[PDB]
Amino acid sequence: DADLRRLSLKNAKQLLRKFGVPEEEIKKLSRWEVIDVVRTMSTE
DNA sequence: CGTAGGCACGTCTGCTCGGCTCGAGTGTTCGATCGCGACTGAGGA
Repeated sequence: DADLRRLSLKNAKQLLRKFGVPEEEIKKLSRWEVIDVVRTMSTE
């Protein structure tokens, strides 16, 4: 979680692109929301 | 010769004691949120 916070908007965006997250969530460009989704995607 | 006064079982009576269940009552542990300070990207001076 702290590691995901360090990940920064640029690399978490690229990770959400890699997992196949839809472009709306990538688009909102909210780092805090993006990390919560990426943590959920990793948990899945 | 007869004829009424003492010995074994059977079943019930009653009290004592020990054990088992069971639920009320009380203390102990552990996840489930609440709040605080802080982390960390973010659009305007």
